[PDB]
Amino acid sequence: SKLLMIGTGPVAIQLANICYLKSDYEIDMVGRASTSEKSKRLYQAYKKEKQFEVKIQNEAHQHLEGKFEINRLYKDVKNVKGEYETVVMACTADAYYDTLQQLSLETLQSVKHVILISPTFGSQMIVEQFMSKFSQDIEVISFSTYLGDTRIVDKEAPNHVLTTGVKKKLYMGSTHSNSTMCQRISALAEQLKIQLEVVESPLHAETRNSSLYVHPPLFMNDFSLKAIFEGTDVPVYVYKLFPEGPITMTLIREMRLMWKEMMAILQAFRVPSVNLLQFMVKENYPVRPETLDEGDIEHFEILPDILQEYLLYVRYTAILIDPFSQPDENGHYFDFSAVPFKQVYKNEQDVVQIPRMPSEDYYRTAMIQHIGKMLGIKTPMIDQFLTRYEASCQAYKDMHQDQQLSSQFNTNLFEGDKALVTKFLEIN
Amino acid sequence: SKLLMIGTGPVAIQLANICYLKSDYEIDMVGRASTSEKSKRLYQAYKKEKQFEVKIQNEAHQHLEGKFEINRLYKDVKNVKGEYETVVMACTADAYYDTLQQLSLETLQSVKHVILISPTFGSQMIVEQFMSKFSQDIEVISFSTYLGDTRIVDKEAPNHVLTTGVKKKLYMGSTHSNSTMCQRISALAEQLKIQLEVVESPLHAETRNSSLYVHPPLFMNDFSLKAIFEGTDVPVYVYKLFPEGPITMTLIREMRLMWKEMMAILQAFRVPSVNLLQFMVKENYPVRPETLDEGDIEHFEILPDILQEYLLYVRYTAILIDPFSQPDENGHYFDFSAVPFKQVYKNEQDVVQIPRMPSEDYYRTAMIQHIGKMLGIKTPMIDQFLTRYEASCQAYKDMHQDQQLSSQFNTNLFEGDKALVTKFLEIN
Ligand SMILES: NC(=O)C1=CN([C@@H]2O[C@H](COP(=O)(O)OP(=O)(O)OC[C@H]3O[C@@H](n4cnc5c(N)ncnc54)[C@H](OP(=O)(O)O)[C@@H]3O)[C@@H](O)[C@H]2O)C=CC1
Ligand SMILES: NC(=O)C1=CN([C@@H]2O[C@H](COP(=O)(O)OP(=O)(O)OC[C@H]3O[C@@H](n4cnc5c(N)ncnc54)[C@H](OP(=O)(O)O)[C@@H]3O)[C@@H](O)[C@H]2O)C=CC1
Ligand SMILES: N[C@H](Cc1c[nH]c[nH+]1)C(=O)O
Ligand SMILES: N[C@H](Cc1c[nH]c[nH+]1)C(=O)O
Repeated sequence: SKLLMIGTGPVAIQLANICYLKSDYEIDMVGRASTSEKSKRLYQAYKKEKQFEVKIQNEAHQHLEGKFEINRLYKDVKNVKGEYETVVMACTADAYYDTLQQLSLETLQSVKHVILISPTFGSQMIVEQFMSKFSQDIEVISFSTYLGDTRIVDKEAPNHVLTTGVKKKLYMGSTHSNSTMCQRISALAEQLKIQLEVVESPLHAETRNSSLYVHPPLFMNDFSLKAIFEGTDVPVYVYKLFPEGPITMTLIREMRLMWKEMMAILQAFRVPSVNLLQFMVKENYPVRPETLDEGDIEHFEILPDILQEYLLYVRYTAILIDPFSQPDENGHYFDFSAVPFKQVYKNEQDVVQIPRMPSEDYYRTAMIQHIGKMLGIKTPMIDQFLTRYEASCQAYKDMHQDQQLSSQFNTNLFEGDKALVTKFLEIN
Repeated sequence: SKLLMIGTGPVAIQLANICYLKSDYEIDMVGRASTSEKSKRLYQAYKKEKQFEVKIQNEAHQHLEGKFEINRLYKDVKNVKGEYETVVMACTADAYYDTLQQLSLETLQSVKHVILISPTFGSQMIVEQFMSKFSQDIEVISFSTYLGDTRIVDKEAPNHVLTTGVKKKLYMGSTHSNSTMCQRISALAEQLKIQLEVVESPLHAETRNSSLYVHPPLFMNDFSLKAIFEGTDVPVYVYKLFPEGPITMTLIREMRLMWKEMMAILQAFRVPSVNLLQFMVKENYPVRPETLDEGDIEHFEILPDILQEYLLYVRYTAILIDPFSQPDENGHYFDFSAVPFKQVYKNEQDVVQIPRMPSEDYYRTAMIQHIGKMLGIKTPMIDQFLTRYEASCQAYKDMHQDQQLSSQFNTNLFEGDKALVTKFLEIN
């Protein structure tokens, strides 16, 4: 009956309101004031009001809203004490190891379920193999992604969050198929009117995230890396065609290549393949019927390479605008494409950070490359993504020796994570 | 030493200034007041000033500008009398037959050279076979297209015209290779600093026009035909992606198909094939080096079908903007794509006209289909273009029985033209 929610951002707050309203757990939340002025403001805001709040924008999302209190807000991970049956990881996947390893032995021994909200491919392996030293029968559950889009409207009230959208479909896998915990989650999803497909394993669920296949090619190319680390003369945009953004036949090829390296790896683990195009058009964002042939979408996996590339290119071109938005009087639709790149920035202690795009893709990609090695699968496209990213970080260090830089600029990170994946795969 | 310039629009006026300044010919120009309030205003404006004028916009085009008089402006074709060595056809190709056949026998017997400025594929055949009844050794010359872009800024002064652009490259073919007339034209081009490639025959030159291959698929599809004949709820645009315009994988396929039907026909006549992509990117409008692979461009003709289609699709997407224009401060480039469709319109006598796009493509396409039959080459894509266009004209007649309609709405036009092409091909 105790739950530990690791994270104090909007994801954590939204999940905590679901637990508060729909579970029997006492909820403790854990931030990190030590390492973060964002966590600190959140702690200060909660201390003052003694309430969090979730608002919604589309009334379709009733179930998710509410004001609530938790049992305890911990300032930092090291402060956690006692026993918790269930740990929810609502942080970034590149912190799961580093975070859990700050928990006490006593805490770590009490845990029966770890729930990964936004895992990468291999996260369940890391977390299972880590937590194995302390429980013998730890249940690990992975979602495909967080359930929607939540944010803070007002930075000075970060305990008030707004859920703007919910996903059409999530996937969930457990290390313990059809467990009590799976069934409760299923029953909860059905109340929140969120479609949830249960799959065979956590790894299966981790591969039904389109950002896996799409973000590395979009962000880890020289156009994007320049725009992130050096900037440009006029704004450029993530989803636009060259020269307005990175998209190009070269990029789409790299995406196909990466997707195929990935599909080799999944064949090794015996996980079904991902029809990328179908996934994008039937699950992410729709296009008009005239844009793509229903057969091409359905049979995408057996079509010739060049055709797969063409269809991917077309999908991206079809969403330069929102083709379902109301066009204005001159026939112009909403500019859906115009998402700027986040640049490296200085936090409030003058430390230079690399934004989540592409920091977290360096992580996802480094994990996939390390799993590729361990299985003897080749990964030459992944390799090149990593090399490019490492080259930009090295260029940044060389170019800005005055400046104080985060440890995201360092090599090589993730040794701990990689060692746990090595171990897990030796056993099986 | 007499030249007859058929046409009184901007093309005719620009060509006449070239003749006035750089030839020894006395120039007579022929309009058609009978059939046209545009011709009439032109005649009235010239009568009043007794000058035409060509201005230029880019000073790169010095050679072409000037004020001038001609020897005689004829109000109508039937009025022409006397002998002319050279006839320049500066009208639309769908009028060449109908126009020449209004000339007198005496006039028709004196003619040694006919020069086709904006011919379609087969125009030289029509004009050669027609004029054969009157001269035995008629020289016919075809250009690929008119030399640039000229227009009337001010409709009330249509004798004042502005040449805005000149083409990078023209092609010219003669029925009499390396004739005196070819060499004079070559020498004239070199003075106007216009690159002119002389080719083996007129038909060769008529096939180096990109509008041949591109306009029928762009305009003779159901999206475009609706927009032209019925209109739409918000403006749509010729060069935009669905739903903003017609461009789509379906369209590009039709373009490939048509281009291939055409390349079969040229193989019959032993004319070299047209590398469509190369032509578009090296001659029409450039793209950035990152957009297309130099090898794909060069080897376009031997690449697989799907790849040819992908590359065509990409070319069109790359020019949604002018990728060489100055982007503004938000990174937005000139909207090069936003060319509206011209709709059916009523002339000043309340007769409904079909605009040149697609009237003239119905002509070009009908000629190609008739040449296909005569050679036993199949043309199923062309056939469908014609069927669609005929269907829209029939729908318009059914839907607007109150309205007075032009003869562009009639079936079947061009019997005269087709009979001359039949004859020409029986002989060779
Ligand atoms: N719409 C959304 O909100 C979506 C979010 N996601 C993903 O879900 C995850 C959670 O995102 P969200 O709540 O929105 O944003 P946050 O960045 O606020 O969430 C991540 C949480 O984990 C914390 N964290 C990071 N490193 C550590 C560490 N070493 N120890 C303890 N805690 C740590 C963060 O702290 P701090 O507050 O100090 O930054 C934060 O509280 C992210 O991976 C995000 O990208 C995915 C899709 C949509
Ligand atoms: N930038 C440009 O100007 C370009 C033009 N072209 C093409 O070159 C050709 C000439 O165009 P342009 O001068 O610009 O425009 P116009 O429409 O003014 O030119 C066509 C000329 O031929 C005349 N004509 C049409 N039918 C007949 C007939 N039965 N008897 C006698 N004359 C006739 C027209 O008369 P009227 O004045 O009554 O309409 C006009 O004088 C067209 O095919 C055009 O599409 C091609 C590329 C670029
Ligand atoms: N909805 C994601 C991201 C996005 C594209 N354009 C704007 N945002 C997708 O590609 O389907
Ligand atoms: N310049 C022609 C026509 C054009 C395209 N976009 C605007 N105009 C071309 O396609 O190359």
